[PDB]
Amino acid sequence: MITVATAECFTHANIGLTIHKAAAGYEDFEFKYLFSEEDLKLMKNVRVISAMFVPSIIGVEKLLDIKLPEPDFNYKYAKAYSEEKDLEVAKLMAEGLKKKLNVNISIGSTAGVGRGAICILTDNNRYLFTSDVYANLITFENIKERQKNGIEKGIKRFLEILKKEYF
Amino acid sequence: MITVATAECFTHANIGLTIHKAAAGYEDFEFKYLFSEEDLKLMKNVRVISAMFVPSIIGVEKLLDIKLPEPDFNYKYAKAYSEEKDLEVAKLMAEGLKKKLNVNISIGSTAGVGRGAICILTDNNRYLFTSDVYANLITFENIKERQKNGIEKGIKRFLEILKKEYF
Repeated sequence: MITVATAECFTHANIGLTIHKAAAGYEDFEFKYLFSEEDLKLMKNVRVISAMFVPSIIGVEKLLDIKLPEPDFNYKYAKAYSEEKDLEVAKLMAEGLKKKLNVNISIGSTAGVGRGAICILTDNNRYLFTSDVYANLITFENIKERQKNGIEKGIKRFLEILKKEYF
Repeated sequence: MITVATAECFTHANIGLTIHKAAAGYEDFEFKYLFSEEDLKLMKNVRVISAMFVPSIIGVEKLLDIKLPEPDFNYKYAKAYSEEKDLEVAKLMAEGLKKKLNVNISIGSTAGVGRGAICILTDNNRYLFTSDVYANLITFENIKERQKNGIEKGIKRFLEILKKEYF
């Protein structure tokens, strides 16, 4: 099977949970609209090993045996980075997760202040993009919209990548 | 902070995600209805370190450095146990988490065929309970009802335990 794992913060593990639901053939799920019927057939060849929500630096670091940069902001509930460090962390987590779990495709996501970042790392390439929504984890400005767009864009890109590289 | 981590399978990391959204003061989230305003004030003192959806044995094993029993059924997308091993695995994962991440409260959940199991392990005690719903991960029979019941029961027990032990 094509194995996937994720380490997600702003998208709340829903990239990986959607991939799982699609792969396991759930009849209805929140972001099913992103998958064509043919996509849903392709998805049955995918297995999710883990989808982790990892808001804390110490959690990411201990679970993946990596080191993250210091947060840019004081915030109790989650590591809070500017967009530059979110882009760096999404790559650090995707890379660490791929190594930890030996999966075909690893996904990292993080967003603090700004548009956040999603990294999709396959056996062949590393993709890294922001979301399309500027938001602020601390003030909650646009946070739900950023989470939604991050999950939609992460899934849309995952599907494109999966088809390009594996089908 | 009172730190929490979860390793969830049938509840799709939503016990730990609900704890996080309550703790971080989200004004709307799916299971917010389970919390009073006073419970939400207490929750501000909780931090989630990680909430992981870990359907794979090899996933769980590699992330938490534990060994899980062999599945009772063949199933491609997740480890599939009957009740006896679900109850063992919820406890093994809560114990593993608590060791790997050194949290105050760890929560394990798993359900294959049967009612599933949730373990809440605190600094002082271990709680282990089935959901109320018999379901089957492979056939999808009652899966969604069991998921929702497990989340609600998990969160309700977590709030009882948190109050009894920490407030």
